[PDB]
Amino acid sequence: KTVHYLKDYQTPAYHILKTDLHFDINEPQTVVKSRLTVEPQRVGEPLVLDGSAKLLSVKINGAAADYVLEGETLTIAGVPSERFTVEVETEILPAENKSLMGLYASGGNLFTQCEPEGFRKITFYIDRPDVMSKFTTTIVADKKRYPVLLSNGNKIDGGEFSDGRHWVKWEDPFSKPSYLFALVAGDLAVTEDYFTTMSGRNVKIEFYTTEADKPKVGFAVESLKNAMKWDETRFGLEYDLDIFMVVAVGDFNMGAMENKGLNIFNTKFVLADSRTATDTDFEGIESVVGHEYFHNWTGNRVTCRDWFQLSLKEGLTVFRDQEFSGDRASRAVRRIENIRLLRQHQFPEDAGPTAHPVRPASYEEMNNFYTMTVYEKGAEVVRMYHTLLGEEGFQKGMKLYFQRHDGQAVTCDDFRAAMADANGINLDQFALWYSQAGTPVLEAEGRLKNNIFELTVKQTVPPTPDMTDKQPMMIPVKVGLLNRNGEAVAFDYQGKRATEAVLLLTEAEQTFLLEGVTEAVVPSLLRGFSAPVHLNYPYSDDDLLLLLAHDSDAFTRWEAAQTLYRRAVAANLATLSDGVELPKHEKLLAAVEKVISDDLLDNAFKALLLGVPSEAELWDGAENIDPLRYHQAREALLDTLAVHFLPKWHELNRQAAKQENQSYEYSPEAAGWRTLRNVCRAFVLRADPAHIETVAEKYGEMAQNMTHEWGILSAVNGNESDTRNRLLAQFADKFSDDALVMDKYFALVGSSRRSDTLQQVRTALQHPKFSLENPNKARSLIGSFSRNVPHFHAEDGSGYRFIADKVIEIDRFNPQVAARLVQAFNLCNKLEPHRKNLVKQALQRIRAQEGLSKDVGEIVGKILD
Ligand SMILES: NCc1cccc(C[C@H](CP(=O)(O)[C@@H](N)CCc2ccccc2)C(=O)O)c1
Ligand SMILES: NCc1cccc(C[C@H](CP(=O)(O)[C@@H](N)CCc2ccccc2)C(=O)O)c1
Ligand SMILES: [Zn+2]
Repeated sequence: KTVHYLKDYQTPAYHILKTDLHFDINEPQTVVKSRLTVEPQRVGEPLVLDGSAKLLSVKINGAAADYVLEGETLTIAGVPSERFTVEVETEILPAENKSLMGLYASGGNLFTQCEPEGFRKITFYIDRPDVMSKFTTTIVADKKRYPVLLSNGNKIDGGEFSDGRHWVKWEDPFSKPSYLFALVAGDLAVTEDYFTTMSGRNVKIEFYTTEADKPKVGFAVESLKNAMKWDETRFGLEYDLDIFMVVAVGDFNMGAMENKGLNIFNTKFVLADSRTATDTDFEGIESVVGHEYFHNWTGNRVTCRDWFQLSLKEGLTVFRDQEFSGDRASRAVRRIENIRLLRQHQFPEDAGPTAHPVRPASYEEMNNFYTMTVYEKGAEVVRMYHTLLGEEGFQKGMKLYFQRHDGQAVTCDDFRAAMADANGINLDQFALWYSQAGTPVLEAEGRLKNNIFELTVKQTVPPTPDMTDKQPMMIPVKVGLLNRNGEAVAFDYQGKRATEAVLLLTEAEQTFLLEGVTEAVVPSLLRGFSAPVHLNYPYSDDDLLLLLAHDSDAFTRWEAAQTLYRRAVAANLATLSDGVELPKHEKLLAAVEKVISDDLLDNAFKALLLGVPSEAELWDGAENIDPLRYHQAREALLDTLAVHFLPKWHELNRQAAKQENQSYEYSPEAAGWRTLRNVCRAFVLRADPAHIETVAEKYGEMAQNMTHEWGILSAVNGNESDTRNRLLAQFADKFSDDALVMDKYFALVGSSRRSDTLQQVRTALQHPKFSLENPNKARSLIGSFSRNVPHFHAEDGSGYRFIADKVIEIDRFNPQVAARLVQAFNLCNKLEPHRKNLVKQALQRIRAQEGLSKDVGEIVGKILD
């Protein structure tokens, strides 16, 4: 089996200077012709082209080449010593392409997806990101069937042919890697707008959607204009073409793609209106539209040397999107949401069998590395430069990065060196953030003696499958101090008297001396989640109530609440285990009452403070896990909270209905009241399931936007009443024509805690609006089921067998989706023996499939072997 290793990187033997492409689209076949201008770098080496499309011909300077094709590689030994041309002709059947990588059909239109290695599914090429070329693309198609013909860059020519056909030619003058190629052909509607760059140049903006979907694109257009302006104001970065196209597609393996000047978006990240999309959905559009635009500099103008460097573009662009969203509105709440995501989804990755560094040292299938570690831990790593350097220093690094590397394909090391060099500091130890996997664990203890608060901190990083030796890392720990009434206490550190400091841990163990401390203190630690680590410090439950009630930092208050909930769940696990009554949780209930009643808290922040960690967070670090015991303990906690405060959940609901004030459109202010209301709805229906019939009676009146419809449906989704099934059927009927709302229906089907979810899911497979071949549908139904703790982890193994069967089926046509799904089994080694045995059986059955993809094989191997 082939493994690719970062240590084996070598510059290409050949460059491609110019890439001329011609697409002749017919029914059913598209013929692609290329003309490649090739420049030897290591003269005399064989020319090796990657490719998997049907090959019709290959020429070297106009003459039939003497070549061999074996597997997905075409090799020509007989090549000239000077510049030469290669012409390839391939044939593609796009409607047969259910992988959604390469050239494929969707909705009767044609789209491409090339990142990372899809271009080689279109033609034979040197399909690696360090080969940058200047592309010109000609497209010829039936004008009635495909009136819209797009590719990267500037449209330089076009015309009509007398048999009903037409053509266009696009020139993209910026040399680029093949992964950023795109082509679209279709009958699509356009929404036009524009932005004027700070140098005074207009940029024509065009969003292409189905005709029916066009009324839902306006928020995405506004978001793009906001993102363009922000990259100018915050980073000094301007767009570089007079045209920026975005195309929505409903069959897409990921959220969006930054193809130069012609971004391609999953509909879920471009279409919204308040009737059909939730506030969270609007927030997502804003994030993703921003993300793809930000890639124009961080990814496109400066690209990746090789795919091991993916985080160079993705960590940095995620950081950029996070900062954009934060600057738009609600920064602290949005930062907590990001940290919560990281801990819920990336920490388990780093603790599991598929753990990898931010910059992996090897891979078998690169599509298995578009992960939370590369993206979200990647962004934390970027954010640490900002914490260490400040905004001004961070911008000095950015400035040198582009000065050095505009137009090049570079590495994570180059980014680090620009930050270091622009600021005149040594960041050599920081490199370990790219090369060492695993979540660092800090053990800290503190002591006020004399007038010094002495904080001792030790760090360790566990072995991961790829590496045992982990050396000490460069870890910024942001700190303050609270007195007995929870106000800030100043202290002295490196000459400055302040109420906050960043303590830079670089050794395995260090002591920090915060001097001049005149009162009894409790430290506030890792403020703003200043490094992506586990911190253990001995806090009493009273210390936690103090932090929650009084700390000035959002993260540390939220962390105090999270810790109180974790301790409460642990207490419930102990009683349920001893067969005794549940704990009183008197102190937790006191703290929650204070939160509910505090009217100075931001409402979205209140909502977060009332969220209990997920089962996966709760069983982090455990062995021999019975997931249903954790689910039982967590549900008992939520039930206690629901019942104990029932009258107050209704009261907060009413206050939020009043403060929303009939403002049903999306805005950040209205959205935070709604977020709060939806937390209250959930608790009300937990305590009083019969309230579902009152809900039903007044549904139409409550259903004023999709945030409310989703909030209600989410709250009743686990209810055993027949009404729950009736409300869901009514939802499916009401929104049957909106594929993105049908995704929500299937997600409710798959996520329900009712006892009958598995057979409802099986029925849903055959719903007329379900398609297994559509990634959004498959993720919503099957994906949700795979994350549905009581059902996926059912003792009988029915959940495991069902998910295994669907990995097997999906893998036949879309290995990417299948390899993401099969990660539901990642907990295997840590499960109690009965479930573990069943998980291993499911994974052996997957392995035993003939023709199993490399994608799924790589993952299964990591879990099993
Ligand atoms: N490393 C710099 C570089 C190298 C190679 C190609 C480019 C493309 C760019 C594109 P273009 O010829 O389409 C130019 N006329 C666009 C001007 C413009 C218009 C509107 C908004 C921003 C910029 C140009 O030469 O400015 C840049
Ligand atoms: N942090 C804001 C945010 C939230 C959710 C989704 C995204 C876009 C990113 C897509 P991307 O720009 O990184 C793209 N380079 C991924 C490449 C890819 C690979 C395979 C198939 C389709 C697309 C993704 O799908 O995770 C962004
Ligand atoms: Zn990206």
